[PDB]
Amino acid sequence: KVFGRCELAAAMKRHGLDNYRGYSLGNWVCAAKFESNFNTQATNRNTDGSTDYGILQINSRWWCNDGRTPGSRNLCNIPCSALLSSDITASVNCAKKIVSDGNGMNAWVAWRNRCKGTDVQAWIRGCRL
Ligand code: NA
Repeated sequence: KVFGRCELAAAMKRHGLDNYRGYSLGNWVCAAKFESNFNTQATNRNTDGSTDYGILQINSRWWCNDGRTPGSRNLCNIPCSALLSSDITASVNCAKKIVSDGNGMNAWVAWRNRCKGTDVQAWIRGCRL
C-alpha cells in the first residue's frame, strides 16, 4: 500500500507514535517519506547483506527475521515479511522498540540526514488529526 501523507499521519497517531519517546508526529511522517516514500512494500538491500523492510525500513540485522542475514538478531520477534503489510501495526510496534534503544530517531540515518532539525510539522500540515 502507498499511504497518503495525512492517511499515514492518522494511522501513526492511532497506533500511539505521535510524541512517542518525545518525537512529534511530523518526525515519524518525515522518516517514512524518505525511508519508503510511504510504500509498505518497500525493501532495500544493505551493504552488509541485511535488508530493510516496510514503511520505516526496519533492518533484518537486529529487528526482524528474514532467514538470510547471518549472525543477525530478531529483537521485534517477527518475520520481516510482516513489516510489508498494508496494516502498519507490526512496523509501529517494532519502531517503538528501535527508538527506545538509546539513540532515539538517529537509528534511521535518513531521519538524521533529512528530517532532524527541519520544519517537521510541515509533514502533518492540513491533516485532520
Ligand atoms: Na535478523
